Amino acid sequence: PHKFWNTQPVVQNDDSSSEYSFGPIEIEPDSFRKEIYKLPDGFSWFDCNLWDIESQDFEDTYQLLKDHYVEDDDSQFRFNYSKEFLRWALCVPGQKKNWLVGVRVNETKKMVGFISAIPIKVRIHNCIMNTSVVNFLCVHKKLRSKRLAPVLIKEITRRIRCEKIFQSIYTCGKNITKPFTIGTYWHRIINVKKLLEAGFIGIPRNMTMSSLIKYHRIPADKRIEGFRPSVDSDAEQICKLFENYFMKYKDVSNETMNNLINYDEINHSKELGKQAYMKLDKIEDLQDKITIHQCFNVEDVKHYFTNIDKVIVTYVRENKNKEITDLFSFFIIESTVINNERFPTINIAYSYFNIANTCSLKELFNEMLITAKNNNCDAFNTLDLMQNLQVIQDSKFIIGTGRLRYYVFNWKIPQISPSNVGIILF
Ligand SMILES: CCCCCCCCCCCCCC(=O)SCCNC(=O)CCNC(=O)[C@H](O)C(C)(C)COP(=O)(O)OP(=O)(O)OC[C@H]1O[C@@H](n2cnc3c(N)ncnc32)[C@H](O)[C@@H]1OP(=O)(O)O
Ligand SMILES: CCN(c1ccccc1)S(=O)(=O)c1ccc(Cl)c(C(=O)Nc2ccccc2N2CCCC2=O)c1
Ligand SMILES: [Cl-]
Ligand SMILES: [Cl-]
Repeated sequence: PHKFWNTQPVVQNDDSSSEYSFGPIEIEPDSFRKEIYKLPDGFSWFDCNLWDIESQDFEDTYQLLKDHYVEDDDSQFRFNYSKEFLRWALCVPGQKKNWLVGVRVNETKKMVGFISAIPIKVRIHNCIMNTSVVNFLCVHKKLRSKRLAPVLIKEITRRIRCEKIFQSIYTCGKNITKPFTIGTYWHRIINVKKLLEAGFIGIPRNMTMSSLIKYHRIPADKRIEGFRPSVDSDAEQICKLFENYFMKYKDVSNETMNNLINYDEINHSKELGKQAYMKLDKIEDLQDKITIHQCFNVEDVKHYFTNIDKVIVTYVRENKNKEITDLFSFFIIESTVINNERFPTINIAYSYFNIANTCSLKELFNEMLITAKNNNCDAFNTLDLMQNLQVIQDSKFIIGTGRLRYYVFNWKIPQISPSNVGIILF
């Protein structure tokens, strides 16, 4: 039974009612608490200085997450985010310094808690809005099960609402409240023997070692030409590429797409904010379209769809008129292999956003797989979001352990298919 989430504007696991399928759960621009939340005696809030990669805050945050962030259910693996990755994932265009939130023990000066928000722009059906993503929530193992996490959630909620933002998106490896979709990870295994020794994959009973190796082998015999690393001067062309992609796969009419409700212009008023409520005739109306996605301006594109060693890879294809026609991208995270002396870490690539116009999506993903292999990744991960089932189906991808639950704070989204979701979190 919930003692915190029962009190919050989210869809509850037992709730189903309103005649509107989409729109804000509440419109409360004036009534939210603005006084900072108290921590237990001996603890203090701090704004975490990730603006200097050499700072002590950055070292403490890196160590905190290294030893206390997300593990798989069997506690065999734990993410080991690099400082360069954290800098890229959190020091994003428009970021606020007070949205990087730490908890420090006064007596020891040790950082024992972290929570972060980043600003993003999204479309949800017939509305657009500036919103937030909450990520990297983390409490030190010795402080778990003491109801500290709700204090962190309430505090970042306060700091986001002070910027006039009243919704947030987050994902979780667990069922908390009712998720609006569930994402399933799939693996393309690159280094079979290493990942078998690390316990990331098993070998089945009626299969020889050489059969498992051959099963997962990458043929680099079929290649397609013209892909190159993106550079900053590609940002206008990439921006238009994403615009055209989201127009192609939108779940609303051409008329609505050109008259999207801008929630930021009405969220100050209970009366006007009601304009964001929308009924859905039938769920099948959404089939195979995107219902919710991130939106990128040129500054965003320059930040995210770049190339940073061991962090993010983005390649683009050009036509002879130097139009950019295709894009693949993936980010990279190292994970600790807990208590493994032989292979103490593994390197996993994660599909980010991909746009195939002049080749098939399998062909695009094949060039990306080869590129991930060339970036010393041990496996390539893809969710079944967007159109990624076209590459998972009838392929060598194998299912991952765990499920990603997608959540929206203070908005109503009907339960939808992951193919209707274009939100990738770090
Ligand atoms: C407008 C703006 C809104 C902004 C806010 C939007 C919401 C953002 C929400 C956060 C987005 C996170 C996105 C990411 O970063 S997902 C990754 C989260 N981090 C980890 O899994 C790392 C390892 N685990 C830990 O560090 C701790 O176990 C954490 C800190 C997760 C919980 O610490 P602890 O184990 O010591 O528990 P507690 O006794 O203090 O508190 C128990 C309460 O906390 C609820 N709980 C537990 N885990 C989660 C969770 N992952 N999301 C939301 N709620 C969670 C739980 O249901 C229960 O409440 P209720 O069931 O009684 O009701
Ligand atoms: C052994 C397999 N893996 C693993 C699991 C836990 C820790 C370290 C590695 S895995 O293949 O990476 C994998 C597969 C399925 C799931 Cl559901 C997850 C997972 O927990 N996600 C997740 C959960 C909460 C917060 C962030 C993430 N994250 C961060 C990055 C992207 C993302 O989803 C990971
Ligand atoms: Cl308080
Ligand atoms: Cl609580």
